[PDB]
Amino acid sequence: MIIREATVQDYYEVARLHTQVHEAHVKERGDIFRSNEPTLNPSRFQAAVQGEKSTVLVFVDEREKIGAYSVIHLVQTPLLPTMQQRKTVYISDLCVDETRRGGGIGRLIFEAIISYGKAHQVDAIELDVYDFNERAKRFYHSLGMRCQKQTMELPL
Amino acid sequence: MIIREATVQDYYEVARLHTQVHEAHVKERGDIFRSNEPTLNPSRFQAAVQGEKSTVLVFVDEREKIGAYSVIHLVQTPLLPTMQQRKTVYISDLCVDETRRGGGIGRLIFEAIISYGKAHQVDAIELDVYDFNERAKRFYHSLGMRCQKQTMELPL
Repeated sequence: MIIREATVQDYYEVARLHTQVHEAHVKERGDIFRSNEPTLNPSRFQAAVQGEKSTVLVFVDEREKIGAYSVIHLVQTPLLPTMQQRKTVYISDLCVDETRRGGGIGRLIFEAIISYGKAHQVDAIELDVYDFNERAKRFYHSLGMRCQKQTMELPL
Repeated sequence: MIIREATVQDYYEVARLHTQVHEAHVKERGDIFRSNEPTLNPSRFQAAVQGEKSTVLVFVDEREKIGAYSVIHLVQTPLLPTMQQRKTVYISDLCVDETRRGGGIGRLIFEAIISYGKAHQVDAIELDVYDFNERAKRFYHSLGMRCQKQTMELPL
């Protein structure tokens, strides 16, 4: 129905969506991620909502239920001797309810992030995604995103 | 041929190697990287050499030139509600002289990094590499490294 900015009163619905994605990461990379109740710290959520450079978006359906959310950050680095000045929207979180994928919700949310980025005349949108996460990768790829760089690892 | 810790007196030889890698990145991703003379800040080099958690290694051979260097960091994150405790060696820089490729130098340097990681009983060695850099990616893969996660981008 609509995409709006979240408020602090959206914590419980957002936190539930956060747990779906977090537990999937715990399952695949338990060497890095740990289970907890809650998985979303409400103080961290409050800071994201009220932060100067961060924005929390939610997709709300016709029944006033939150179906997806995203957290984004306006990032600016100045001109340096060896690095260009750069302005980006960084997506730290984007979760679509597990039972509501394939309904176009994720694309709608991403289009809102694009609109925001253009309004702020940013150079690019960026995010980070784990290699095991084929669902996320195919999603971002289908929307035109491409790999900039990667973290490589060798367990000892 | 030896691998030893660098000192501040190794600045110029190391800076030259840093420049080779940096200008390759300027050429391929000039949207992010910028040319400068020098590309390696000597105050930053000194801090890396003398840093509590950083180590700079150099490969010296043939009498008596530096053919490669690397900068590594001991990284420790504590147990958190949603993240496991983790200890790693992060490689922030690794440059083998362009003119000295195909001589087993990169592997020798990496083996010394592995030894360090083992002495410090770390969980993994990690690094970041740009997607355009097929040579570095293939080389790191040939050492057994694998993609953990990636940064994706969409220019606007």
